[PDB]
Amino acid sequence: NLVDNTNQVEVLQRDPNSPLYSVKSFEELRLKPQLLQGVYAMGFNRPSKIQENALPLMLAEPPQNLIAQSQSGTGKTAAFVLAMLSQVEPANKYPQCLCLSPTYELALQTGKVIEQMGKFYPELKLAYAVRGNKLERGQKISEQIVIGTPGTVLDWCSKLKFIDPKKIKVFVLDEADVMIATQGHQDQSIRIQRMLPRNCQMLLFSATFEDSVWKFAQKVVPDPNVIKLKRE
Amino acid sequence: MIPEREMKDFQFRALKKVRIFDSPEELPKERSSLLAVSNKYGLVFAGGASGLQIFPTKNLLIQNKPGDDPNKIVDKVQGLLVPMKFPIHHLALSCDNLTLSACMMSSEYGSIIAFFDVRTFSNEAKQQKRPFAYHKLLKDAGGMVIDMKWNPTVPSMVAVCLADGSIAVLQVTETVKVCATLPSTVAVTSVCWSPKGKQLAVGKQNGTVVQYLPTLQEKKVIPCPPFYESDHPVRVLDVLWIGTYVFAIVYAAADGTLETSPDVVMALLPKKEEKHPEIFVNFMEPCYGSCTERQHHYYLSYIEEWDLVLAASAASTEVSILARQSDQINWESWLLEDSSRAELPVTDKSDDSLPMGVVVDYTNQVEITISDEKTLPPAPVLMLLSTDGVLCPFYMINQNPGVKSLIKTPERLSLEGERQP
Ligand SMILES: Nc1ncnc2c1ncn2[C@@H]1O[C@H](COP(=O)(O)OP(=O)(O)O)[C@@H](O)[C@H]1O
Repeated sequence: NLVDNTNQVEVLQRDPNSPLYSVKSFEELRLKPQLLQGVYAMGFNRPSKIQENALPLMLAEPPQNLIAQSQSGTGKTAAFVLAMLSQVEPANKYPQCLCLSPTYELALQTGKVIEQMGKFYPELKLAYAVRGNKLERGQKISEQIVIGTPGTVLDWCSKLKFIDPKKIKVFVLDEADVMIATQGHQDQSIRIQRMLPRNCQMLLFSATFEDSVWKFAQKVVPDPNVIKLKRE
Repeated sequence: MIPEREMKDFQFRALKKVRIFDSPEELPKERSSLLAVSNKYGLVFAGGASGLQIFPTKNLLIQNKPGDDPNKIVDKVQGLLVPMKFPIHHLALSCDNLTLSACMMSSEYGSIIAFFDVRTFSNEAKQQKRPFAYHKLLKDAGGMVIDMKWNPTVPSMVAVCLADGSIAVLQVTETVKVCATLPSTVAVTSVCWSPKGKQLAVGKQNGTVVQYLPTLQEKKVIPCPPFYESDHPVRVLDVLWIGTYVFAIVYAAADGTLETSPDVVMALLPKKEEKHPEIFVNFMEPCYGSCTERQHHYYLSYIEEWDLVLAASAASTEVSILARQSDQINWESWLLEDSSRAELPVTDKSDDSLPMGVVVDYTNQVEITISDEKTLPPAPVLMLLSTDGVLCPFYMINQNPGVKSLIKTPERLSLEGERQP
């Protein structure tokens, strides 16, 4: 499950003079009860190293944007699923959170994590905007979270009129480094992003972080907090 | 409604993007066509506001290596710059690949077509590459070439359509002969030769497509499709004559509005031995339009062996495909996977780049390096020139069953027979 890391998180806060780091419990985060219960059901106990700094920023009042770098098994996914689930209102039957995955097979993987952690949200439903979904033109998605690969997601927001992107509250880009390396994905994501509202929360996660990826991250996450955790 | 189909046996595979011209200050708005390709000799011709550039095609094609940023633009590549006194809005090549036409607008003098003998580009003993003949369209603003097409089988013959609605058929040998013309009141908006090159089809402001012998004697009228009302009147924007009784026809708002979006319509025609009406199928906006600032223009081409049509549009960042069905009569959109599409990039200032020119190379001899370990045979390469001055090449991999390789080895250009100024 969690990968070990002696190292420390480096944190560039969006606001230099507004220190607000480090939660050492989930109970501190003032999650909705059904979200904390979700967490509990998953067996989590303490936030992970990356989560300890990442969650207070993402779940700030109001939420803040983030570029985060940490290796596999640090808890990135868990952290952003919490992020999306805490903004979602199931009452409202239309997409509010939008997660981009570099592949089909991860779009589903992350989906499962969303479904498991959102277990106690009544009527929470997920759409998968990925290769080979069945949807006919004319339809409009009533699922409150959408996960998928950038091209199909872009179609749903534009061409096909499936999602109104002006209504999304949280946008996640998982695995930036892999994303960019895939044909089409960078431009696709930029195109999605640009049509999200100003107040949308943007979050971006990568394992690696070379200059291509950093410069991409800057186009996509305005006014970011940046977090790095050196690999071990 | 619109027929569509997930195609997993076709992918566009991006090669590195290559900068040709420097990024412009403003978005280029006017109808233009700035890429030509010699598939006989392996040359590409690119034009802009800023000269004409000729490359050996293989120099423009560079494959991504694992490790490389597939979004990094190569800065330049060796080719030849031919200075031009005025900006170019249209480039085209004759069917023998020996005559390049370059259309220019001068604010002072109006429009002129320059004709280059393609050997002159190869003539090391000419430091300056001059055209051998001009053709001056007395016209100034209404003299913009808006469509111009060489005959697919008569090398000396070219069809030219201007903004004012007039049209002309030219014969270009060692000099320029006007063979046929039709005045502006005919209202031509677009033009396209029959496959064998025996007739000319012209799109028109009134929404019809008229067929003509090269002498411009009228042969057949295709009426404006019945589904368009009188209070939503349209004009042919572009036309592609695919088979004798088969056409792709693009309609746009008669009045010039950019806001409405064009309809790509497939049309099947009856025969003399039929009294059926014309069958039209509206596929509508297969190249999704993100831009309402540019003059509409669909870049259409048919690839017989694959029985499909490639489509690009001045208002869209995406290339679309319309294939004939196993059926052999009807057409369908191909819906391709996210990482196998052909899209122009976002400019570094975060705007969309759009197409100014579109061609396909069939002289590529390099094999596609897939994994470390896997390699596929050479494929044709789609090439787009963007509004940002970047060239965008994509291999077209058609893995559908029974499709025969379209690759054709190129020849050396001999200076023999070069025409002089
Ligand atoms: N705070 C936590 N406590 C216990 N397990 C966790 C915690 N956060 C994540 N995990 C588990 O550890 C694994 C890695 O989490 P994940 O969010 O997938 O890491 P990453 O996204 O960085 O690859 C998963 O099995 C996940 O359920």
